[PDB]
Amino acid sequence: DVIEVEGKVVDTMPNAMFTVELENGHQILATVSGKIRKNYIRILAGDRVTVEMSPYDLTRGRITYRFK
Amino acid sequence: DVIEVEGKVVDTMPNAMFTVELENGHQILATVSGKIRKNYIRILAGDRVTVEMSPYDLTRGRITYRFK
Amino acid sequence: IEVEGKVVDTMPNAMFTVELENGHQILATVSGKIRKNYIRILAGDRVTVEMSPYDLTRGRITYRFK
Amino acid sequence: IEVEGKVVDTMPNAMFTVELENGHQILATVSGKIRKNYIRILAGDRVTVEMSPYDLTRGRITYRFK
Ligand SMILES: [Zn+2]
Ligand SMILES: [Zn+2]
Ligand SMILES: [Zn+2]
Ligand SMILES: [Zn+2]
Repeated sequence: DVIEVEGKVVDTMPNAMFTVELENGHQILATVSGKIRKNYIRILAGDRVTVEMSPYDLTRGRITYRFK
Repeated sequence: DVIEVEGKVVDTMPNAMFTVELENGHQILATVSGKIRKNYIRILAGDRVTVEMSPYDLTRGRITYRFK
Repeated sequence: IEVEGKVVDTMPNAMFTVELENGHQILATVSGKIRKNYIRILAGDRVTVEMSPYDLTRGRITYRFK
Repeated sequence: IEVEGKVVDTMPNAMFTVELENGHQILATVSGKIRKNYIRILAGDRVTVEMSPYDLTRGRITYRFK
C-alpha cells in the first residue's frame, strides 16, 4: 500500500525527480505523478506537495498533489 | 523500516491501544512504546504524539513521543 | 473554497467518507440542494466538497459528478 | 528550549545530523563552549540541542552526554 505525507519541494534534480522535505525535517526522493504532468501543473522549489510513499521504500515517493 | 508521523490522540481503547488522527485526517491504531511507559509519560486524549509506522502495516503504529 | 475528492465510503444518516485530491480523508455530509434533488451518491463517485471552517476533518458535498 | 536527540551523522566543518526524540531530523552546529572544550562528538552520542528560532530544521548542540 502507500501512505501519504506532505512536504516542501527543496531541490530540483535530474529527470524530473525532486527532493521533498517533510514536516519532521526528513528528506525523501520524489517523482511526479502522470496525473500532475498531463494536467499542466508545474512543480517549483518552495512548493507544498502531497507525496505517496511506497511502503517498501521509505526513501522514495511520488508527488500526487500540489497545494495552491 | 519505519516512517514517523505526527498526530492527535482521538480515542482511548482497550489494552493501552490508541486511535491517532494524522494531519491528513487518516486514523491509525497505535500502541505505546515501552520507553514512554517506563518514563512515567501519560498519553491522554487530545495529546499530540509521534508515531512510528510499521511499513508493512500502515494501519497500525507505535507512539514513541508525546509533545509537551 | 471547494475541494475535489472521491467518495470512499457511505455511512448511515447521509454521511460519506471522502478522499480529497490533496490526500486528506474527511467525513462529509450532503448539502441541502443535494438531498432535495434526490442525488444518489455511491462509493467511487467524484464530488466537490465545501470544507468546514470549524472542523478541518469535515465538510459537505456540494456536487456529484456524473 | 532544549530538545534531546541522538547524533546520526557527522558532516564536514563541525556539522552534525541529529535525530531528535520527537522524530525530527535536524542539521546541527556545535556551541562555542563545546568547541573550546574540545568535546569530541561521534555517531550514536546523545546530545541536547538548542533549536534555531529562524530555521526549524537547524540547531546547535549545547551538551554531549558521556
Ligand atoms: Zn513535527
Ligand atoms: Zn494536509
Ligand atoms: Zn488520503
Ligand atoms: Zn526521524
